[PDB]
Amino acid sequence: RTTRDDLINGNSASCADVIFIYARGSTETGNLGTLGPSIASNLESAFGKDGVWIQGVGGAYRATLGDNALPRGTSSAAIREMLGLFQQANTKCPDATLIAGGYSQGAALAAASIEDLDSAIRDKIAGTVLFGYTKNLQNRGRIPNYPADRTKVFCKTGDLVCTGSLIVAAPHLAYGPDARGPAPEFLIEKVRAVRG
Repeated sequence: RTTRDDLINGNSASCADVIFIYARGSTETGNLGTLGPSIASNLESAFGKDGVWIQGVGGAYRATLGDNALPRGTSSAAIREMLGLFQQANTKCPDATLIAGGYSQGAALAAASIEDLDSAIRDKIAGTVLFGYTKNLQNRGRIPNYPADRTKVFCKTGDLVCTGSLIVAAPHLAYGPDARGPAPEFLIEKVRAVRG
């Protein structure tokens, strides 16, 4: 369940209405890690199995710990990868509503990729949930070039990565309940507002 390739294995002849691209934290298994699956199970509950594609950022995204120390908090390979999946969503299913998310390094990944994204594709991302956002201070609680009103950052008090650190403290491991309730609920609200 920690590997999902709904978009990649998806085709333009049979598109989902919603596409969720998600980035995992450093060293997490699969393309979804610990938080991806709970988010994805809840979405499928809202829109139906056939109503939503779940797509982890795999491939060139190795989610290496040293990569947090790079300028934008992740590698360029990883950014090119995530951008490509956004692109692949846009072409494969141009009527799809997009949603996005990341944890730790993958929060850095999502934010870097969404900044870089063509404004036309970025406009289709209805919401983005970030957990233990490692560039939360550096980007002032926001994703550059993306609306605060489509962004939800979960950054617990005493999660040091939210205040410009790379030190992992216990509050950084406690996003479990957020990925099971608040996070997907925000995503679901945003999609339904956009789509009607």
